[PDB]
Amino acid sequence: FQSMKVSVIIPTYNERENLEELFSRIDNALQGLNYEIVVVDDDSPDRTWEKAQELSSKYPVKVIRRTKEKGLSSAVIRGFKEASGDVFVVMDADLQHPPEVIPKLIEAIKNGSDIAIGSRYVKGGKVENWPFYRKLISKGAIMVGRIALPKIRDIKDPVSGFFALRKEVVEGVELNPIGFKILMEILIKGKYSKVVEVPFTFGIRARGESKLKGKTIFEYLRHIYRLMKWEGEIDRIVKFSIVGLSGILVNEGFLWLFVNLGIPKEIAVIPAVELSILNNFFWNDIWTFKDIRRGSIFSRLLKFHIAALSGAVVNFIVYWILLFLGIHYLIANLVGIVLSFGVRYVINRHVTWAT
Ligand SMILES: Nc1nc2c(ncn2[C@@H]2O[C@H](COP(=O)(O)OP(=O)(O)O)[C@@H](O)[C@H]2O)c(=O)[nH]1
Ligand SMILES: CCCCCCCCCCCC[N+](C)(C)[O-]
Ligand SMILES: CCCCCCCCCCCC[N+](C)(C)[O-]
Ligand SMILES: CCCCCCCCCCCC[N+](C)(C)[O-]
Ligand SMILES: CCCCCCCCCCCC[N+](C)(C)[O-]
Ligand SMILES: CCCCCCCCCCCC[N+](C)(C)[O-]
Ligand SMILES: CCCCCCCCCCCC[N+](C)(C)[O-]
Ligand SMILES: CCCCCCCCCCCC[N+](C)(C)[O-]
Ligand SMILES: [Cl-]
Ligand SMILES: [Mg+2]
Repeated sequence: FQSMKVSVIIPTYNERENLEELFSRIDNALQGLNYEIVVVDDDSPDRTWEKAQELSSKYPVKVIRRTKEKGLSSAVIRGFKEASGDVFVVMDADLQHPPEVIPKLIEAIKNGSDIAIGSRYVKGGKVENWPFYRKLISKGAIMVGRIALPKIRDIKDPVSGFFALRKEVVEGVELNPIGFKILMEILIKGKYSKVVEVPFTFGIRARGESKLKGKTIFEYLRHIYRLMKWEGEIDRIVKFSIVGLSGILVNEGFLWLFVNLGIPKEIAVIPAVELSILNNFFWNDIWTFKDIRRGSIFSRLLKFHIAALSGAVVNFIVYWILLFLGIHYLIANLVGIVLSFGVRYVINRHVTWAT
């Protein structure tokens, strides 16, 4: 069936010795199929391009050398432009991504998926000779993305450099050239209705230096922020804060009104805070999250109370921990309120108004 064309897009910087092994294993994996290899090199101080062309004698290789541009994601964007296939396959050149699982990726695509992700973290997925710490940092960084970007909440390895997609997913789509995690750009901005993750083993690099470890983490966080903006999450967070501010005023307002009407201070606090919660739910339901209301309004009201209570607990615990660590009580209090707001937003975004 793969009379349809497959383009294997490979970004390279100083990837030399690996090419011979790479192309060999790729060809054997994709034996007899209509495929091309598209190498995108940013004028390596390295011979290859050169080695690439030479294997063009034996392998269907298209070589793109760019002198004006640098960057991993930028190269992949270039690959999409230069590729002529119906299905794109993106992978590294160092054999950490095994060419032998490419058939499973394209098979998923033929079976009806728009994107097939080579994933280290779904059932079956593994990583080879990783220290436990590095594995934590990885899944920890991934967790941040899944929570901050609800669209990829259920993706286990959204930062993978190894994936396949129908050309339709990214044609007509403007992808941001900055960064490394091109898949995350695609998951957010691409056109698709079905993604699957396919387990594989992230193997040992065989030969050559590493060019990205570690130069990725704070870029990754700025990438997340750009995507939060794009998704309207930043907008929701600002509106949520504004509502939250109004709630503080409403709380103090009723507290004053109640005690001056002959109601004891430590009795008046209860209706005052509950009214502030009701106030906060109301504006968030008709403004902040108006477009993603589901089910009964009472069910949302109850979930909102859970988030509000969770916020108060986080605020309490954070404050005292910081006080025990020797932090000034005003800073401690500030951080408590900020983390409370953060937790309340996350719980309301993922539970009260879940998507
Ligand atoms: N074209 C291009 N390729 C890059 C760039 N940075 C990294 N790569 C390629 O991306 C692939 C994976 O990079 P690698 O160093 O193995 O990342 P690591 O697995 O985290 O160590 C390799 O084939 C590199 O050649 C870049 O700036 N431009
Ligand atoms: C879960 C939140 C992700 C952390 C965001 C890290 C990037 C912050 C730097 C981007 C600059 C933001 N700003 C407001 C100055 O434009
Ligand atoms: C807390 C200071 C920040 C200023 C924001 C004050 C609330 C702005 C509400 C604008 C919404 C009005 N409108 C018509 C768009 O619904
Ligand atoms: C469809 C209308 C959307 C609601 C308009 C904006 C509601 C903001 C109400 C809270 C702001 C109160 N305060 C004190 C900050 O001005
Ligand atoms: C059964 C005891 C309940 C203790 C929990 C107290 C909840 C405090 C909620 C504070 C939120 C008020 N405000 C103005 C920030 O919305
Ligand atoms: C919705 C509750 C608000 C009702 C009226 C609130 C009156 C505002 C407080 C007036 C001044 C209070 N204080 C302590 C500064 O004197
Ligand atoms: C931010 C937490 C500090 C709030 C101070 C007042 C707390 C008094 C108990 C509030 C109980 C809230 N509610 C609605 C569950 O009753
Ligand atoms: C991991 C949860 C941390 C619990 C924080 C414990 C707070 C202890 C505060 C003690 C000071 C208050 N007081 C009035 C009893 O002195
Ligand atoms: Cl709230
Ligand atoms: Mg590598």
